[PDB]
Order: sequence, then C-alpha cells, then structure tokens
Amino acid sequence: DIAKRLTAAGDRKQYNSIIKLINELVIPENVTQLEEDETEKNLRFLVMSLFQIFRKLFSRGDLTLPSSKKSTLEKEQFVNWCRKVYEAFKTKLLAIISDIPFETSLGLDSLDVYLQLAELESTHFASEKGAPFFPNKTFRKLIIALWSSNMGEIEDVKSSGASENLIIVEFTEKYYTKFADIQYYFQSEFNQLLEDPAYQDLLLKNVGKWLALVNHDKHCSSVDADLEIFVPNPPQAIENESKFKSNFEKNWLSLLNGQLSLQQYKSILLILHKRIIPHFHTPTKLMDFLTDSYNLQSSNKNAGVVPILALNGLFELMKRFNLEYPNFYMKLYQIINPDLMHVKYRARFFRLMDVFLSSTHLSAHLVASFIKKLARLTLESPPSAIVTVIPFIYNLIRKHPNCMIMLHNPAFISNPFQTPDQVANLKTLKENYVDPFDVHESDPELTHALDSSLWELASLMEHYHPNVATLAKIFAQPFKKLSYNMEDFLDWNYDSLLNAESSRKLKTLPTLEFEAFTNVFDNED
Amino acid sequence: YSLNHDQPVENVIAVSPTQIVSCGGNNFKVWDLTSNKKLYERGNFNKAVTCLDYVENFDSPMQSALIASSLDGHVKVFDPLDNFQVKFGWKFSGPVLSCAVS
Amino acid sequence: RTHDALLDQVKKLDLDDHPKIVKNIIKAYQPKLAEGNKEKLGKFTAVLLRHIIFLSNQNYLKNVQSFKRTQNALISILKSLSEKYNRELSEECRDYINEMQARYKKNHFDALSNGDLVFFSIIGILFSTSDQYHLVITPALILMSQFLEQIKFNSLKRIAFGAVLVRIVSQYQRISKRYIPEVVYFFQKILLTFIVEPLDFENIRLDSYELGLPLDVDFTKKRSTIIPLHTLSTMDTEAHPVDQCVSVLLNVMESLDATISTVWKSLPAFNEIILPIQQLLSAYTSKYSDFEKPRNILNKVEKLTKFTEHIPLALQNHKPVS
Amino acid sequence: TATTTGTVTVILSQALQ
Amino acid sequence: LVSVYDSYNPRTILLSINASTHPTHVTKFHTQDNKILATASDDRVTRLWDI
Repeated sequence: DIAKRLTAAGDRKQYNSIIKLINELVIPENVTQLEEDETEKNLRFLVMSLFQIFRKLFSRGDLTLPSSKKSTLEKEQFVNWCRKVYEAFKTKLLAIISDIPFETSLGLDSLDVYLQLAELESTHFASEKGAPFFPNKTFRKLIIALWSSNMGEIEDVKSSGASENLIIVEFTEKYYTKFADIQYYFQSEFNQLLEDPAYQDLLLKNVGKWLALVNHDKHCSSVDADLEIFVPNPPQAIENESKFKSNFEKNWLSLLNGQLSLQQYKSILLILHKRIIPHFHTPTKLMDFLTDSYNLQSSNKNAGVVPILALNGLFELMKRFNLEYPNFYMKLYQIINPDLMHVKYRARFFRLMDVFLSSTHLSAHLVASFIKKLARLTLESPPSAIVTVIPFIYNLIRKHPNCMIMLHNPAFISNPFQTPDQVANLKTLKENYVDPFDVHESDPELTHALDSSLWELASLMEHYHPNVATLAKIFAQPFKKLSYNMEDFLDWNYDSLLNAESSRKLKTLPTLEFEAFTNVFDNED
Repeated sequence: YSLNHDQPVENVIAVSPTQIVSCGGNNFKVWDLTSNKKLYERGNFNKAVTCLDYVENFDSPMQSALIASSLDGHVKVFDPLDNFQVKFGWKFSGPVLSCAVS
Repeated sequence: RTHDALLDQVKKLDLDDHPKIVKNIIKAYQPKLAEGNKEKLGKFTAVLLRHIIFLSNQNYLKNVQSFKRTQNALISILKSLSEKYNRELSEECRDYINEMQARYKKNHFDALSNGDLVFFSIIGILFSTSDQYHLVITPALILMSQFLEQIKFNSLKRIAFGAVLVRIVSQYQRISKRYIPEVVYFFQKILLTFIVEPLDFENIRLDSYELGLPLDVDFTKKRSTIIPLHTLSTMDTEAHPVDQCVSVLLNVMESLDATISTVWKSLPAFNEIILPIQQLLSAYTSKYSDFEKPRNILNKVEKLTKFTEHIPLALQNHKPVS
Repeated sequence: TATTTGTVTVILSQALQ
Repeated sequence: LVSVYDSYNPRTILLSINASTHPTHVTKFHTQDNKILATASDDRVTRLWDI
C-alpha cells in the first residue's frame, strides 16, 4: 500500500535499480488492476492517486536519465525495457482516463494530467536532434480515450449546454485554451482520426464533448486575444494558419453530418455566427445547412424556434456574400407569431429585425403589416416583449410616416365647423366601417393593414405597470423624438424588471385601504 | 389604364414611343402601350432589379441596348431586337443600386 | 417580544384559539406601556406576517373550522393593528417579494408554497391597488404575472394555483380596471387545454396537450367552486377524478365572464381580444351542447361587439400651439 | 434531420438561375 | 424640396420648389417640353410643375 509505495519510490529514486526497478515497474500494473477492480467498488482510496503520482515521478526520472533515446553497442535490452515500462505506464494512464464510472475526480482527472505531463516532457527525450514536439501517437491515443470515456448522462445535457464530463471540462479550461499548438495538433489528429472507419463510426456519436471543447471564443485562429506557449520547440504548428482553419472547417462539417439532437442543434445555431463562421475558409458550405434550418418546417412542437436562430448566421452569410433567399419578407412575416414573444430569444431577433426593416426599398403596406401583426401579437404578451415592441413601432412609424394613418385617421374627426351633411356622412361611414386586416394572409403587401387601424396600442395604454403604460402614452404624445436606442430598450426581463422595481429611483411611503374587507376578503374567502 | 407588374416596381423607362419596360422584383417586363399588353419578361437575376436605362443608334453591333442593375452585383445588357436576350454582363463588388451609360 | 422565531418558541403550545389570544397579549404588553416600544412593535408586526406565512399551509386536515376562524381573526387583528403601522410592515413584505423571487429563481415551480396565495390576498386586503404605482403591490403584481406566464401548466395543482392567481388579480383590478395582458394568455391556454385531448387551432403551444375532459360529462348542476382549500387541492390533483377538473373549469369560466364584463369592455381592442376566446368557446358549445355558460358568454360578447362602435383612432389630434 | 452532408446546392441553383 | 440649379454652376440655385412635406424621391424634366418638371414623392402623388 502506502508503505510499499513510498519504499519503492525511495528505491526507484535512490541511485539505480535493476531487479528492484523490475519489481517497482511491474507494481504499476498491479496498481492499475487494483484501481480497475475498485472502480465503482471503493471510490475513496487516494492510494490509487498516490500510486499514479509516484509512478509518474518514477517514470519521469527514468525518462530523464535512462530513456529510449538512442543506442551505441549492446544496450539492446535496456532501451526496450525502459520504453516498455514507459509505454505500459502510458497505456495504464489511457485506460485510467477511459475507464471511470462517474466524476470520481482521481482516476481520470489525474491520469489526464499524467499523460499530458508525460507527453509534455516527451516532446524532447527521443532521437529528435531538432525542433520537434512530436507527441502525435500519444496524443491520438489520449483523444481516443477522451472520447471513449463515456460517463452516465452528463454527455448531451438534455436541458442546454454541451457536455458535463468533468475531465473534458477541465481539459477545455486549462489543457485546450491557454496555448496555440496543442489545440492545432488536436484538430489535426481529430481530422486524421475521423477518417478510419471504426473510429469515425464512434466519433460522430458523442459530439457534445466537442461542442464543450469549441464554444469558447478563445481559438488560435480568432484574433481577439492570443496566447503563449509551454512546449519547448513547436514544430511549425502556429505557422500553417490555413491548415488549422481547413481542419476546423472539415471536422465541423463532418461531425455536423452525424446524429443531430435538437439541443445541440440549437446550440450550434446560436453559436453559428459569432463563434465559428469567421473560422471557415469557405463559409458558403454552411449555407445549405442554415437555409434548411431557416425553412425548417417540422412536426416537432419546439421546432419553431430554429428559424429564429438560423436568421443571424444566414443574414451574415448573405451580407458577406450576397446570396438570396427568395420571398424573404414573406418568410419574415410568417416567422412572427405568438410563440416569438413568449420565446427565450427575443432581443437576438429584434436586433436583427432592426436591420431588416430599416431597408429603404420596401413598402408602406409591408411596414403596416409588420406592425399591425406585431400589435395583435403584443396584446397577449409579457412586458419583456411590450417594452421592445412599442419603441419598434415608434421607429418604424417614424421612418415610414405614411403608417401614421393607423394611429390617426383624420376622416373620423368631428370638428365644430362642420356641415350638418358632413356630420351626417360621418355618422353613416363610422357605422358602415369594418376593418380589413386579416391575420391569415401570408403576404405582407396583400394584408390590408394600412387600410385597417391600430387599436392594440391604445388598449395597451392602460397597463398594470406604470413604466409600461407611460411608455405606451407616447402614441398619444407627439413625435418629437427621433429614435429610441432599441438595444437599450431590448432585454428587460421579469427578474431585472422587479430588480429595478425594488431598486427604483425614489421611495414613497405605502398607503392603506379604507375598504374594510372583513368577512369576504376576495371573492374566494 | 394601368399595367400590372406583380412585384413592386423600381423603375419604368420608355424604349419605343410604343413599348415601355418596367423593372421591379426579380424580373423586368415590357409592355406594348398601344395595346395595353405585356409581351416580354426576363427574370435572369437573383435579387430585385433596381434600375434600367436604354441606348439607341450609338456606334455598336447592337442597334439598341437595355441595361439592368439588380442588387446582387450584376448589371446586364439585353438586346431589344432579338426578344430582349442578354448579351453581356458585369459583376461588381456589392449590390448595385443604380446604373447608366453614355 | 418576537424576532421571527421567538413567537414560535413562545406560543408553540396550543392549537388555534390561544394563538390569537397570545398575539393580543403581546400587543397589550407592548402598546399599553409603550414609552419606547417601536422596534419591538414593528418587529412583532413582521413576525405576525411571517407567522401566518409559515402557518398557512402546514397541515389543514386537523380542525379546519378552527383554522378558518383563527386565521380570519388573525387577519382582522393584523389589519386593525397595522393600520397605524405601514412603514415597518411594508419593508418585510418587500423582503418577502425579494426572497420568493429567489425561491422561484432556483426551483421551477415547487418553491411556490401555497401561503403565497393568501399572502397576495392579504396585501390586497390591507391596500387597494386602485393607484398606478405602489411600493408593495406592484412587485406583487409583476410576480403574479410572472407566475401566470412563467410556470408550466401541466399539473392541475398548477392550474388551480393559476385559477386563484386570476382570482387575486381580478380582485386587484375590481377598482382600477387596468389591462393585464397575461391573464388573456392564461385563459387562452387553459380553456383550450381542457379540450385539446390540436388539429383545429394552432398557436397556444400548451404544455399538457393530452389531458382534458371527455365527452361524457354528467351535467350535474350542484358542482363545486373555488374551494379555498389549497391543502386539499394538493391531494386532489394527485387523487383527481374529472370532477375537480370540471370544478376548476367552471371557476375559470366564471372569472373569464367576470373579467369580460368588468375590464375588457373599456379597451379599444376588445374586438381583437375576443376572436380566439370566442373560437375556443364556440368549440366548447359545438363539442358538448351541454354547458350553458359557453352559450351565455357567446351571446353576451356578441351583444358587446355588435353594440359597441369600434371605429379607427384619432390619437394624434393635437391642439395647436400658439 | 439533415443526415446527408453540408452540400453546396443553393449556391449552385442561384448560380444557374 | 425640389431644388433646381443650373448645371455647371453650383452657386446659383435657380428655384426651390417646395413640394410635399414627404421625401421627394424622383424629379425629372419633360423630355419633349422644357418648362415642366415632374416630381414624385412619398406622398403617393406626382406633380407636374411649370417652372
């Protein structure tokens, strides 16, 4: 146990050993077997972690002095025995990373650091009389263990996110991000690993580990904040920026081929434009993917949020290369629906419809349809959507002033200087008035929303929230304001709403009721 | 009278004393004006045709030329004598909003 | 006297009748000899509020009528003492809002203990929310709206919780008559939840679109009501027949009728609020031909839409500046 | 859902239109 | 505001027709006649002006 471990450690680091070296080297197989037997059988020993750390230090000293560097004459068993013990320690570390029932925090979370420090020191300590950093075999074995290491259900976290494997999360914390070369060599070994058939039939499966590996805005190809190096001599790894981007492109598309689940579908759609689309040589390859995500018409009831998420990447792709989605404003008119105000992603869509409806080549009937439908949607809505709908209607009416007949029709005004025949005609036409707005029309220009009027905002002027009602008072106020800073009005939530309500500007004193609800308190007492 | 180009028109020019060409949407249509009636329509673009103009009698193999500019980068030249067939085009570095010739 | 557990340690002896007497004894101890009694005063006001909060939903299948009389007497003595003291109680109500929001922040629905219903009810007792802004009843109103359309209505426990939340919000707007847009969506949700069993009206996206009440309703006229017995509803919505479902349905249909007659007549888009509710109530009356209340509601909203005017707007007619 | 590849056929189609 | 200058002299604004309060989006003279100018605007009405 700990006694034999510390004695064998002192013997291995003492001066030299041959038979005791053989015993303390074959003892690591026994330590691996004991940990593999106690896996989900003891789960609290820490002698296993001490044995891994001690065998790491012993093999580190053995790779310092007696490594399998080269040979001159008749040392044809010492190098084979030392490399055999080092390869068995590495294979035990890879089995230790692959075989773990759950987040046991020792057998994988220390074997990862063991294989990482082993390859980090084994950059040198070979025949390489140059500037190599060749871990490639050990690294390919590391990542195939890291993707075979399936835990219980923390992969594909069915609420949101990517994967909650503890050692993979620690890897993307401090063993993937903080440098340049090991992520590049990871992408290269990944895009060699996805080409032999058995490994690719296993590697298109657990994609969530890779989503957790990538969605972090801290890549070596991303020029926002760049890194340093820990490896002694990096072998033209940072040079081929084309090779990193091309590898990133092809493994992205090749594992986007495989077993799309809806949660990680929405995850890659949300990160599609701000995270990965600059790291593509040709981003037109994703155009088919997000155009079918945009016109996704599925029977699944939560498959109505994915057009709203495909819009950002698809519009950035159109803008960078002017490709066309036909019937664009018809599809954008049918995308607004009562789901879109109750959805989680409102500000992400409305800060894009800011750009879509500011176009100088569209019609007053089109903007009329887009605000009359939005008002009939906003009459049954949270204030989170009220306070982003009504300044949007303000800015659209301010940019298309012909749409102020929906707020103010001058044919329905009774001034005191009128003919009796005029007030007669006024009474007959306001009795023979019916509004022509039809919600089931698919065409914005063919919707009669200019010929209709806009009652929903006037009804909205009496709202339970004072800030919301005083914001809706501006449609009876004049229009001296030019615009409203929609990105300042956008993401007001229930939580931040009552946060600012508890942390408001002044503080009046509360009052009491003189109503005396003595017996009947509600109508329910 | 009224000529029902179905898309919202962006430009209307007059070629003959009789026929006029309206662009709007992905196509352009030509209309005989003595008979109130459409007779050609070319929809050879991806996005909306923003503008048109027309040339006559200039030193050219083409005796007449209608060129059309279309919000996707393209400006194309159509020959009114063989049924408004496209003969040449230029691609530009962004959406082309207006065009003209000498 | 009491510091949110000292009243528990003191009067945790008897069952129900002595509790009000011990509260009145502490009130007689403080305010009679009150030569410096303000902090103990406002403290035991806060302790009485928190005390009915941790009393209102513990175990109500012991003496129900003794509970009812002691909580009614407790609310009477609370309001009658706190008429003179608003400025110490309202801080504690504000902190209770701020802490039940953090309860809802973690737990999806099941941190909403059923004393929050009577919490909303008693602050609706000790203040009339006629006014536009108020320090404690507007955070209650955005909380009640947040629970009307931020929790997922698939359990009839949640549906009854929402029914009494609409009860509280209609008793809020009985005098102020404002337009809560979220109770429209709550009515839209649950009134089609009870007949979805989906191929007729598309976009409500219900949470429990398989439940609902069948085509063999008994047509009994002595069916029940609100049932201010949330402790009993928690058992009922697990050992539930269709009978509590039809009781909750008639409760929400009568509160719908009440809110139509009281609030939505005074809104210019009334003819735009009562197209889809009219659609699903027409679906009721041509699915069953049994409940006369859908035909009653159809007839009265048809009379309201036919005999209002509903002309366009003239909001921007401004008087000329000189 | 998709299960075929990420192709380039919208690009090709509005190249040939 | 339709403003007509003379060409090759930007300093002499010849006349400023005050058309509709809406933006005026197309202004062109007659191609046969010389002294009439057609201006359409975002007022859904074009106007022929004698200059």
